[PDB]
Amino acid sequence: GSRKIIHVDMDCFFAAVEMRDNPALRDIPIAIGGSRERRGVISTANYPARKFGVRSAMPTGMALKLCPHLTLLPGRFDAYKEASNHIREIFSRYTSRIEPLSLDEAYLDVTDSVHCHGSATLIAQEIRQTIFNELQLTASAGVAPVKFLAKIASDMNKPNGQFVITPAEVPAFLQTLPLAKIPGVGKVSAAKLEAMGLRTCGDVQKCDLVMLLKRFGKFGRILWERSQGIDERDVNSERLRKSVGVERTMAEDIHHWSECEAIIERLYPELERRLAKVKPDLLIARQGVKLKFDDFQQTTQEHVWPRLNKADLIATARKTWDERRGGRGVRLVGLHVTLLDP
DNA sequence: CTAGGGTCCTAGGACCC
DNA sequence: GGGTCCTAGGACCC
Ligand SMILES: Cc1cn([C@H]2C[C@H](O)[C@@H](COP(=O)(O)OP(=O)(O)NP(=O)(O)O)O2)c(=O)[nH]c1=O
Ligand SMILES: [Mg+2]
Ligand SMILES: [Mg+2]
Repeated sequence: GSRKIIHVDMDCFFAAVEMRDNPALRDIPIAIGGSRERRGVISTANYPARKFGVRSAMPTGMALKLCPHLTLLPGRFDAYKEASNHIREIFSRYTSRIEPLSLDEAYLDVTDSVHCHGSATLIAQEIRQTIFNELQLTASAGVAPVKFLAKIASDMNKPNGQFVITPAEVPAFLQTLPLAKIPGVGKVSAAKLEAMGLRTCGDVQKCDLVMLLKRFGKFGRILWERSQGIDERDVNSERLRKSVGVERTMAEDIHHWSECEAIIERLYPELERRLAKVKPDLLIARQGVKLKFDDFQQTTQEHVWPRLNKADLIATARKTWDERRGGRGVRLVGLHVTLLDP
């Protein structure tokens, strides 16, 4: 009853696209990210930049201190999206069981594929090659009997590599695996687990399910399952986007509502333009706003509303501004929309 | 010195029976 | 007394 799941993952996806499109960035540390003055962070970076410690989600200010010759690129999301469409169409040549997770990665369920004599190892390789031959970018891949093990495996031979985990290899692979490597166990959860003596899946295997359920809820059940290789989630392939949001972080904290409203006026056309791509009639389920203050607390207020409407967003923003801001500076304003169900 | 695009889970009160 | 919706917040992913 064992299935074959491939996880494909582009190498330094945005950076790799920028070097293809301008070879001059090939051997210099580059990074896609807002400038220091724009208070931005690194989206991604190439390997000459991560040699210096540059990571995704790092404040640009901290990147430039580690890597003073970093080259900041603004990013060209149409170029990234075109490559994403291309790779996904490459996936289609092999199976329709494709669940994309972002521009640059997808799960594939190749169980009932008889490409490459049903070898998932050689299907994964034949996709990386091909991506290489047709897009001049590289991908890493992971092959395992379940989703999360396949995702972990795609980082172990990154860049331009892959890694296979057979069911017979699963128990030994699990035994020393830090919990934080499990997709969905982040920093906060890992630090709680660590603080009661749980670091690896082998640790959680010595744990009672009931206790984990009491301490963590459904997350505790997830944690006990994954700790044993149990991950029965199917590769979906028909997930649909449920929301679209637009938010902006100013270079300077705003302190006056005239500043906020002017920002909303620039945000709204963008949100409308993007909603129309997926809902021409702008018919929606809910709309709302987001403010992030200078103490980094953030708040949203949204409500049932039937159609993208600028004035109600301005209205509810003004309300949020007055009712919850306490004279703090505001670093970010965002608009939001929850899409209708079908 | 802390982005912007998202997803999913939780939790109290409203509302319903 | 038990479901289901509404909203806010937050952990987490890319
Ligand atoms: C994690 C992350 C990613 N991104 C963008 C930029 C990345 O190029 C793209 C793919 O995300 P990955 O996690 O796959 O990292 P990567 O750049 O492709 N490097 P890697 O996959 O080789 O580790 O998605 C961001 O903008 N912010 C992020 O935090
Ligand atoms: Mg990647
Ligand atoms: Mg990825």
